[PDB]
Amino acid sequence: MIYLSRLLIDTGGNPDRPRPGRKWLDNIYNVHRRLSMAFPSGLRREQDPHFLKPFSPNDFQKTPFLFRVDNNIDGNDKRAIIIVQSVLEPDWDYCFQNALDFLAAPPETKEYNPEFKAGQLLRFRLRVNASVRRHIPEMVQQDGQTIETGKILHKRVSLTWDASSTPDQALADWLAAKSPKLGFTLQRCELLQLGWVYGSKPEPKNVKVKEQGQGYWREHKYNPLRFRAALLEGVLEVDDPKLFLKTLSSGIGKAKSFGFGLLS
Amino acid sequence: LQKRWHNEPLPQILPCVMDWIPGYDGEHAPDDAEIHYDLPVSFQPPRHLPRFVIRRELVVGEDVQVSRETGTSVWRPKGTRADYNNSEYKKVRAERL
Repeated sequence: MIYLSRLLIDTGGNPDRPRPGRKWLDNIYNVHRRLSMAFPSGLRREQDPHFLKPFSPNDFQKTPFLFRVDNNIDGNDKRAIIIVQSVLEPDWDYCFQNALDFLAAPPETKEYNPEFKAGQLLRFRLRVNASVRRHIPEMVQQDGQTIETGKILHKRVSLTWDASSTPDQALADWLAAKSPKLGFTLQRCELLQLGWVYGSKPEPKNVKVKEQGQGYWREHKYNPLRFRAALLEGVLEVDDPKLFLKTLSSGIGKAKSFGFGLLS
Repeated sequence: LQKRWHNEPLPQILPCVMDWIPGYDGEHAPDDAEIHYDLPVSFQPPRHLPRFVIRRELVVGEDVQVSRETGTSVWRPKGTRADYNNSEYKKVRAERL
């Protein structure tokens, strides 16, 4: 059930006027938030059509889904493309119903269903994290005299590849070896984009107390999160049209919420 | 001596109406004391007796003086404004953030 579509956003052209979409694209936590309060619910849909209510994420349906932000030229106009697909029907008449400045052209819903059988030459790109659990999380190197104090911490650090090669034949080897698990293969792979992606997620806490109830009085906190990016393509030959559909429903890698998803 | 509002005219001479004091027996009234007829011996119906009234004077300052007024007679409905932070705006902004 592919629901591939597009959300063409309004990049500005004057960094003097306020630019809502450009600022919104700089934080992937809020990018996921924006993409996730779409298709909200039918629970309180009959109450209000105006999106004027105190926000709570519990009312929104907790179905995991996917997106990816990219850039393309159609024939004559640069416009950043967001490609989404989900198991629920598209209803972007409420997510952007008072934030029309976020959009450039009204979004379009397509219908698509896959068929590849085995060994064709009609495949597409991919996005993934270069995340590996560390072999040697060496004992928490602390500061003060550039020393080492701690014991251990299993962390999902960035992939430390080799030092005598480039990653268009190192990460290429990596997903070429990864492909027979997920039910496909790579005969050619050249990377297009790599780097880091950043965000910020807020943590509600509780320190203070209230004299007539429980501790409503409390403070704020923010925390950062980082990921290693890899956008790349390939001419691929699917092993079987019976297990690759699960990979087309989950994606190579499972950042999902934070951009890196399935093959497109 | 009271005062209603702050910028109010005040009588600097306070007239005093006093009765007659017989300092010695056989004293005759001074030749400025007018007779007032306010002395009842019955009440209903009114039968009356007269009395002697002596004028007297009092300037303010030597024994009598103005009093504290306070008590603002100006309402002008109250409302505060312009509070950036005393200690409870820094901490209260984050709660709804």
